[PDB]
Amino acid sequence: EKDFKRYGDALTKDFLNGYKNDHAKEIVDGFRSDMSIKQLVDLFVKGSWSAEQKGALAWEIESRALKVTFQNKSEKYNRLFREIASAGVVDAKATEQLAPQLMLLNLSNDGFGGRSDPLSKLVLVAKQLENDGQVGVARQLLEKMYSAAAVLSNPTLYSDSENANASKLLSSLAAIHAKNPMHDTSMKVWQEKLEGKQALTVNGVVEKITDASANGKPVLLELDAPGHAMAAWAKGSGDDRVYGFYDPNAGIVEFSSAEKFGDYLTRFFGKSDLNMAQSYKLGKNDAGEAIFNRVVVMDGNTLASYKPTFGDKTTMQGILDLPVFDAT
Repeated sequence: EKDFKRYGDALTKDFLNGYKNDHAKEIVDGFRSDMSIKQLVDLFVKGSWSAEQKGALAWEIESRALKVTFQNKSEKYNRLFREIASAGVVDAKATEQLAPQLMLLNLSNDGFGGRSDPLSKLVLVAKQLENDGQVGVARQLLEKMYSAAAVLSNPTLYSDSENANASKLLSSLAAIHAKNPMHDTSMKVWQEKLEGKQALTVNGVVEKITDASANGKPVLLELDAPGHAMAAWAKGSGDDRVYGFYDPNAGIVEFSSAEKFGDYLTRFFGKSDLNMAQSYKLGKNDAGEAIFNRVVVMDGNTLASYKPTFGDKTTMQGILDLPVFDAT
């Protein structure tokens, strides 16, 4: 552990700024969200970094440790239970169900991060299904993320099958990332790909979504920044027509007012308010306006039927119907 004592030594107003705001993805090339504390310490000393970048790696390390600090408050009961269960006679019904008083749920990591693309695509499938008459399917996906995290964080309170449900959810996301429907070799998931000289800005996206000519028909866009995927959609008819945005790092907004949808996206990406074009590092078209690298117009019925895992019937629609909790 010379790694750790060397981290120690080389350990400021840019630091604080890296720690809080300048997050490591985006500004520390080679940071991956699936990295352990051991691996992030490796990357810290191994490399040469600005005080911002150190700040950001420090947050990635310390945020992870914090989670465990809270988990370890259960450990003295865990340890007692294990000394007793695993000494002397065998008790097939020896069980503990821990009740921690604090739990830190971090959806950026322990296999919850790096999934903006699979989540975007799944939310789009959900919106197609909602367009077709189902209710609350995208919401129920996001809810399932929080529930799965709780389960994996505190497994002893949940059944075996619930622990396996939660894992299966995460491995479903990994599978979608592993075998992207955009780089496929059998079927076509999309209607079109707008990039290069047809690349859309935020305003174009606003228009492709709120266009009067699409009235009564779903519109299902994946929005790709350099390292990050988002979704937008329109669904329903007339008064029930709705326009929506989903950033995996933020949540979902919906409006029936096109103006309101347009102002949200404009102020979300633009420098007037949240400045997300810069912080997701969107490139610029010939006029200097922020564009997405790619906007994919999606065929919702065909994306709903896509199977991301070889030798497994589970479609995207199926992945949306995966439980975390055991059925009632």
